[PDB]
Amino acid sequence: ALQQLFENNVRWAEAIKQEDPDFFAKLARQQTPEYLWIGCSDARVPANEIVGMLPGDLFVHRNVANVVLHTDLNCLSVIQFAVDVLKVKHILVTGHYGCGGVRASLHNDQLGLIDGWLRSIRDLAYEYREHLEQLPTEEERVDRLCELNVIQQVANVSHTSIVQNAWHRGQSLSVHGCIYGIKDGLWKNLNVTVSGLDQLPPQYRLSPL
Ligand SMILES: [Zn+2]
Repeated sequence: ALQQLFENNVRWAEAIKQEDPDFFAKLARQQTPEYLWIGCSDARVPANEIVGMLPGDLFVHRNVANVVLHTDLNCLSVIQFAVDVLKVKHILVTGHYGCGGVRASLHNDQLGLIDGWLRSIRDLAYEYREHLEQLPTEEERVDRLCELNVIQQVANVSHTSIVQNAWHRGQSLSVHGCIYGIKDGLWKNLNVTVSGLDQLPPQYRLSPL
């Protein structure tokens, strides 16, 4: 049954209205998150819990292996709503270790539709085949590719005209790359933060409108 979920919900909401009966009412007036989370759909990586954010704090996109594609209006519309409408100050690209999307990209079984989705990670494992082939176990190749994927997705978000036009018009906006350990609960900074146009290769830079 979905009983427990409905029951959990009633208990969660009633509890919050005790420490603050205005909590939901105030928040309903306006959404003002300062962060957009782009992360994996993996059930072990819930965004809000991992960084102790409350409702209202964190705009969230989650997809298989936290992939950001320049022709995907799904993820791009979340980015654009976050950047243009909500004016978030930070995009947290969070991948994670032991990612199944990443792992499947490293191997050769067909999983169907997702095979196409994960293509860009497959391209990544090929671009870095020399590197990954000098690591021992699969677990290490997978985990390393997880990191490589995060760094790539950071670059991808930063290269969007959405983000660049934010910069051109003087909005403060940083794109961070982090990685969560499903083994230890730890959200780690990969230190690849991009916060302005000067950090983009000339070939990806777009002129202002
Ligand atoms: Zn994953």
